[PDB]
Amino acid sequence: AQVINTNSLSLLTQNNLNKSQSALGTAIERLSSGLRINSAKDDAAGQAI
Amino acid sequence: LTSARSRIEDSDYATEVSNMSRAQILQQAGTSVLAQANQVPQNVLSLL
Amino acid sequence: MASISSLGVGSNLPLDQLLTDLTKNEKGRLTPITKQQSANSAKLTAYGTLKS
Amino acid sequence: SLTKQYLSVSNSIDETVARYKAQFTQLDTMMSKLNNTSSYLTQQFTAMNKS
Repeated sequence: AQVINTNSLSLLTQNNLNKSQSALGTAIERLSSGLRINSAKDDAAGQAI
Repeated sequence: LTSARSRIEDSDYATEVSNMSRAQILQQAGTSVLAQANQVPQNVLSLL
Repeated sequence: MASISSLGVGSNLPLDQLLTDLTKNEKGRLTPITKQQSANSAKLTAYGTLKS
Repeated sequence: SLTKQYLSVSNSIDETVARYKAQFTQLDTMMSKLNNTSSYLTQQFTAMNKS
């Protein structure tokens, strides 16, 4: 009693995958640069200060 | 002023290391589970 | 900041270090400059000696 | 005048060396990001093909 027309379960896994990957990307960027304020996207007030 | 600028801009090594380490585990899991979850409903259902 | 490069497996850190060696090859660029400096310094020293 | 010109040229050269090295550093950080992404993509392909 299931559906071949769609693997909703895999769809569910995928979004979690991308979210984790984005978190990892930001973390590695910060850890490599050595600066956390790498772009205004990070902290508007911080960058201007 | 240099000290203040450093304190604002610089990242915290321990915190960022922790975050990266924790996230990599999520990556490994998610990849494995995605593979397995893709595979199994497929073959069982096809069998029926 | 502490930098901390790599984290992508590749040995980027030492590559950057040896670019700093080629940055020390631009310290080389200075090396012409430093040889010229030493020549001038010796020249001035000789002038002082002759003054004495 | 001459050792002075040396002072000036040394200074300018040093500025340039810092510039080149900095460009290289930022480029390598971009490398780090892309390498990590592609690496996990690769493992995912290998596993899902092993399927």
